[PDB]
Amino acid sequence: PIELLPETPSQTAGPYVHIGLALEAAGNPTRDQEIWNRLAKPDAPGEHILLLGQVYDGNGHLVRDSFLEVWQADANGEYQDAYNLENAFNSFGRTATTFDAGEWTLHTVKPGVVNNAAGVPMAPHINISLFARGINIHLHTRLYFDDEAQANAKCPVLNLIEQPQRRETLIAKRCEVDGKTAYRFDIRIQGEGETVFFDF
Amino acid sequence: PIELLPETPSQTAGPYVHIGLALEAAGNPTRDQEIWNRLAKPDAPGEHILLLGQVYDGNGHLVRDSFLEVWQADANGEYQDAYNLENAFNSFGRTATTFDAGEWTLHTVKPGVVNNAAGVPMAPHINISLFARGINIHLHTRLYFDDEAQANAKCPVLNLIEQPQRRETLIAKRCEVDGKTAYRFDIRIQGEGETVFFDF
Amino acid sequence: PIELLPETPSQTAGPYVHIGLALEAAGNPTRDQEIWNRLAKPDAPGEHILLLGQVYDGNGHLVRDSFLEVWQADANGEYQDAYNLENAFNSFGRTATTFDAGEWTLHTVKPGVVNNAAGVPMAPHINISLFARGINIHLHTRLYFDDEAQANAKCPVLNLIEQPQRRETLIAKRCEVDGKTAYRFDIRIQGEGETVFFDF
Amino acid sequence: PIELLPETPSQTAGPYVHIGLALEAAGNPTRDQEIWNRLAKPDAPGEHILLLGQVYDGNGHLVRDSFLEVWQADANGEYQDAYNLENAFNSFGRTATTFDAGEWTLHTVKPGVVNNAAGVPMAPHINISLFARGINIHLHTRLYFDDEAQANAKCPVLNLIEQPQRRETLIAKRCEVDGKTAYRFDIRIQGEGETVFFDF
Amino acid sequence: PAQDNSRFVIRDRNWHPKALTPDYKTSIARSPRQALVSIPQSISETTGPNFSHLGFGAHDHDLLLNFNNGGLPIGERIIVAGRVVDQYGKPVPNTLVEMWQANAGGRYRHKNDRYLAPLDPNFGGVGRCLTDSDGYYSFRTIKPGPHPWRNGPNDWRPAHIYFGISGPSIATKLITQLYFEGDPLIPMCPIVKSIANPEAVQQLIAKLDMNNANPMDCLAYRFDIVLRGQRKTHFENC
Amino acid sequence: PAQDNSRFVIRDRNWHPKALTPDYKTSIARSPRQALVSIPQSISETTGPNFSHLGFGAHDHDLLLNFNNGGLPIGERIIVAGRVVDQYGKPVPNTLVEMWQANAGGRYRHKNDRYLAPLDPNFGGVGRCLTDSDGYYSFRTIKPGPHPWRNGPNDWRPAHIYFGISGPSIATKLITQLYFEGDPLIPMCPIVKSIANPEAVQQLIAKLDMNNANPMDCLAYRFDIVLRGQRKTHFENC
Amino acid sequence: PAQDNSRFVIRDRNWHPKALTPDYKTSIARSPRQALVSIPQSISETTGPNFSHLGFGAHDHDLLLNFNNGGLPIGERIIVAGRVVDQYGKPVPNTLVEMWQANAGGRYRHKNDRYLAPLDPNFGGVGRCLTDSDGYYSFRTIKPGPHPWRNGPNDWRPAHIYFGISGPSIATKLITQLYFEGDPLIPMCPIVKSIANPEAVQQLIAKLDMNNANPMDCLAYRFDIVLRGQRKTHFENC
Ligand SMILES: O=C(O)Cc1ccc(O)c(O)c1
Ligand SMILES: O=C(O)Cc1ccc(O)c(O)c1
Ligand SMILES: O=C(O)Cc1ccc(O)c(O)c1
Ligand SMILES: [Cl-]
Ligand SMILES: [Cl-]
Ligand SMILES: [Fe+3]
Ligand SMILES: [Fe+3]
Ligand SMILES: [Fe+3]
Ligand SMILES: [Fe+3]
Repeated sequence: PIELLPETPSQTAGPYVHIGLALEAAGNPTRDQEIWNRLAKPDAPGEHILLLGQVYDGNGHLVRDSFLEVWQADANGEYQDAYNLENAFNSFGRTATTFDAGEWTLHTVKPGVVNNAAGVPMAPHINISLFARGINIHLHTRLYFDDEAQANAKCPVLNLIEQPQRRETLIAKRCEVDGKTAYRFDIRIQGEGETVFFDF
Repeated sequence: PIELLPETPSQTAGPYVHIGLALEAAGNPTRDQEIWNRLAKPDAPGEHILLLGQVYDGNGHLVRDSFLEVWQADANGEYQDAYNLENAFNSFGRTATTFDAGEWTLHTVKPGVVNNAAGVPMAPHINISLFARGINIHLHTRLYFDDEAQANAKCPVLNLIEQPQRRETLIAKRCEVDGKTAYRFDIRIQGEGETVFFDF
Repeated sequence: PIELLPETPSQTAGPYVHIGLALEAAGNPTRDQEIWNRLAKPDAPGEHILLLGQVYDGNGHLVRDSFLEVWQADANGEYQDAYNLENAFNSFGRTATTFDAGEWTLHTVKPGVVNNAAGVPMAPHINISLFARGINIHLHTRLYFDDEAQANAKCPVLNLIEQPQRRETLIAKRCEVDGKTAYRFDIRIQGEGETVFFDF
Repeated sequence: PIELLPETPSQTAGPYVHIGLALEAAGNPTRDQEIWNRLAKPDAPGEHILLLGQVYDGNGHLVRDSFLEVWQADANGEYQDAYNLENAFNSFGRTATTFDAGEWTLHTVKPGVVNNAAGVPMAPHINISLFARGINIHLHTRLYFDDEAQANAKCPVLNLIEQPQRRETLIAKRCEVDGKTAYRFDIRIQGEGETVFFDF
Repeated sequence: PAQDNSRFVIRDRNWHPKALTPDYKTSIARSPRQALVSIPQSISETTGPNFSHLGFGAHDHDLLLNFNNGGLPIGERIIVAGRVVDQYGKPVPNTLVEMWQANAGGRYRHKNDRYLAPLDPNFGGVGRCLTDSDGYYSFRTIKPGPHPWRNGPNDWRPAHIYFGISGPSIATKLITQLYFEGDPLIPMCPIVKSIANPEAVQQLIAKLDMNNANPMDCLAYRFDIVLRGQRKTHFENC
Repeated sequence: PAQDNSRFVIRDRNWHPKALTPDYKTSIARSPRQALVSIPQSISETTGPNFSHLGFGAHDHDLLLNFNNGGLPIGERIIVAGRVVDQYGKPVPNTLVEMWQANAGGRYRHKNDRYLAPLDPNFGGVGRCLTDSDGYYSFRTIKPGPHPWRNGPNDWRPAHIYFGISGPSIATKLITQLYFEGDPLIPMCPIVKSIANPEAVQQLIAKLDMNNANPMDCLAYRFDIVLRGQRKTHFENC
Repeated sequence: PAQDNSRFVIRDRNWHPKALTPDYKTSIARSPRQALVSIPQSISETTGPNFSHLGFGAHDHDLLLNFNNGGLPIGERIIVAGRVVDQYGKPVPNTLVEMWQANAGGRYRHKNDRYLAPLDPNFGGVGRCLTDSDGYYSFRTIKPGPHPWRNGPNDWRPAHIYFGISGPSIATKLITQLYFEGDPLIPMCPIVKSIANPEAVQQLIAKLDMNNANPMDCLAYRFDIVLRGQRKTHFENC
């Protein structure tokens, strides 16, 4: 059969991933421009939301050295690929878990609906890639919203998960943090309540 | 790189280990001198204690054919390698689980403090090696004592166990048995509450 | 390690190099445009000079079939790569030794100063490449000028020649020839007074 | 035939040999005890002599980074192998050429006569091993004395040199340096007047 | 905004390291036990950030100068250079390449690294660059030292530099580690050996590149990166 | 008392059998699922009992006479001898070697063995010896027979003798099984095959040793044992 | 005083590098053009200094501590250890072993080295030791970096450490260079290649020695040295 050049193989990002990709977290000075966890400036259109979460291993212990990358549509359901710290909104961001508490945060807007390749609307989602010590190739997941039940029920991606119980692992929980709209999205890498991870 | 002679590979001690190493348990006559579970004669200095425990497999069932070797300091925190049945104290002993109840016992004294190689004091501990049918290479563990909580908290070996919850698996529980101080140390080879095992 | 395509290997230019590169010298008719030994027309700016020399082998005998290529800056210390017979000055030229007397000549201007890559000024020089029967790969040298002694003393290229006595082999001697400034630059391929040859 | 383990092959001592073997010369602090160029304390028996010399390459240029080791009998013709800085005499020493002048010096006594393995007396000599950048395996020679003409003429080692002219290269020249007895021993590694080097 | 116009060749997850590779001990509890769920590519997966207008500092790619505290760092001066292409051999221009590493002694400038080898006051350990219009990148740095780590009782990472590459979509994004030609620690490392196929391991070994060295100055290593092949959509929804 | 002045070469746990070797069915539930925790060697690990003054009976090493109930045991009379050395090739003198086995028919003298082949009234199946000043040990015994067992539906252990060796510390202590040259059961046994590397398996196969036989009396097998290499500490705490 | 009681196996001067090796440019003018003159061994050649009573400082073999100016040197912590034997395999005890090297960046602490890589304020680059009664030596140091040099236009020495060994006589005295396992610069170096026989080059390559490493601390390399075989005189002058 036809064989292409093989892809460069993945390796773990390691425990010191912050040196390279989360400079403040390593305890190091930052450069003039850094790619970080504030996707939306205050005057970006859409519903402004705080996202937060913890990451658990198979023994139910916090993964305190997690590194996360996120990709989401703007409030109008459009992906903005021209990354610029001047923009009121960027579709891409990065975050990491605190070493003490194990919590990551993101400041963004709720993404609008995007259609799949067949033209079927997907429920509002944030694409997440998870990297860490002990993770040899990053894990892909999606964060959906518990206040989008009707859309979630119809999502052609959610519906590819064979067991209904597992779909629940991708639904973030709406709450309030200091009077502001928030969602919690915990990830369980392994075992009871294991988060669905995707291949594509 | 430099390659030495390879070590002889381990194999399971098998279900009839008792034939060779626990003669009575096998159902067989003993020789005049046997290495067994009484490390201390009544005259040995230090606090005389009974140790006992059960061993569980990954399904929570008793491992009724366990064989254990132990190595511990005397009450001064000194290892006594000159093994002699005439000695009031020996640092080494052997025990096995009953086929009926599955309980092993040891009669010894509480060991004194020993420093690690860097000069940092280790909490009082008994080194244990566990052999049985189904165990291809013996499992190493340590028995620490729950009446040493302050010392255990600073032990540089316990502190190498990354998760605090796992350190609890090595702490034997003090009780009284027929008016004598005793500690129970149960070992869980696999699963919920799995005992920490070491490599060195 | 990374291995590139190998370079085409050199071979001697042979005793009949003139057939291809010095047509007159071969005894043959010339084409309308030839690359030869007059780098400067009378109108070229700078100090007009005659260069001449003989080439000796290891037994002290004339190399009567030498072919030389030269490359030098103009009087401003700028290299002029746009070769054109219409130009008042060209940075490149060719010459050959007479089969009878064994002398080559060049008509040019004294080059200006050129800095090395580190910004340090090099003394005025002519780059020379020498080809002949018996020379398997051409020999690189530089012609410097004895009326530039103070500049020569500080040249970072001459100063890479570890022995001061060897630097003298690269210094052409100023004379007058038919009322015009001339310099003699003799080359000794081998033995006593062997000319410094470069690799770069 | 019988083949033994091969000897570890030699390599050049390099231009920075002084770092390791001539600490002051490198421009570095010395240790408490160093092996250096004073073989004899003032009160050692025998005729006290200064030795000095320069080392030349094949182009007649000074070898300014030479390192020399010497081995000689005491005045009574006995080799003293128990090296100790307390001793009034040591049979072994080290020296090196100055980077500016290219001169090495030694302070010693004139060695007494030593017999070869056949019982034949050898003329007074100092054994010398020469190391340097560009010397892949050290060169062995001997320094004999011009005021020992009768002994030199009869030396069974000198007489193994087939040409009389070459024997002269090993004879040091008696002089006076500040009213004190001295000998000059120059070494020519290559070419005219090339010093005899030994294999043994 | 970005659009769905391409498809990316499916990953070979037997070429990449698997999730559960127990000799690398931390992988045991940090690997999923359920199968990944395969989903079709949509605009969510086939688009990604372009960093053309991220503002890079003058020395962002030069670790000899980007942590200057009064001198040069100690250690083997090297250029690390290479090309980013996709599996069809097409160059990947204007893509973000990030790298980080320990110093010459294997010590990382991170609060969590307590290895006893000292920090270097003039070494930070982070670089970033955008590939040029032909897919090439280059960094200047010092060769990192091996690093012991608490895996087995005497485990040592080979000298390595971490690389992150964005590529044209979140589907192409990759983090990997570069190793150095000939390092005798490579065959022994449980992180290297998370990769089951020895030919895949070879893809992570940077080759000494004398052709790219600066004489009397710095050596050079070459590390080419291959991202997932990108093709146009064809015969979809018909 | 004992002192911490030595270090022992780290075990290769891919040379040894792994814990989880599912074809050996009892290993499935009796293998840890969490990684072992590496700890540095201290005096607790680098010391161990010396049995120089354990009192041995006259026949402790002689299984033809140590269960004498009126006659000799039935079966193939053999000496089993060899040397205990460490990985540096250094002999291990005055070390305890214990061995046990089934009889000629594969029946063990243990209350839990119900195999139908009979016990031998003059065979017990246990020996022990201290190595001499040069590391050598010697037993006289009967060659054990293969033993069926409830693993797969028709599994049979090759003839084997269990060995336990103390060595200089609890870090060197080992239990293993000796097998016999040419036994066609060896490649089929899931306990043998718990060892992944076939070269490691070869290290457990005792070789027929005619040079050590007693003519007209007993054959001999040779089984050398290699314990972890022991070295002095160097450059610690500085 | 010393006496003539032994003979030393003649050197193989096709095993050692020859004097004239023109790719190593400085050898051209510093090699004799006349043949060496062979002489028989006498007491002059078969004796040599013994350094048993040279006074060594506490840190003479420890380059991590023997140039202490307020910290540890930067770079890869290693032990360099090995045995000195003669060609008959006999150990060479109580012999002087001296070594020197550049720092982690290939910079030598010598007034004549102007390479632009910085000096390390806590690294000197010199060690010495006497072999023990069994012929073993050991040093602790940092792995030296490659060094460019003005030979060809882009020539770089592999990482190397200079060694000088006295041995029992001036006839055995040797200076050589140690190289490191796998270094891709080794095949390219005109100084290495002064040695014509590739098997001889292999003798100078120190092997990674995980067995001798200090976990969480320092790696180790092994470099054994073989000096000329020493035998008794026999049937001389008869
Ligand atoms: O977990 C640890 O001990 C730290 C560690 C290990 C391996 C690495 O490659 C690394 O960067 C850090
Ligand atoms: O499976 C059991 O419990 C019986 C058994 C099997 C294999 C052996 O080697 C052995 O001695 C005993
Ligand atoms: O001659 C030079 O440029 C210096 C130099 C070259 C090679 C070496 O190994 C060395 O230590 C020093
Ligand atoms: Cl191209
Ligand atoms: Cl030996
Ligand atoms: Fe790392
Ligand atoms: Fe058995
Ligand atoms: Fe021709
Ligand atoms: Fe060098």
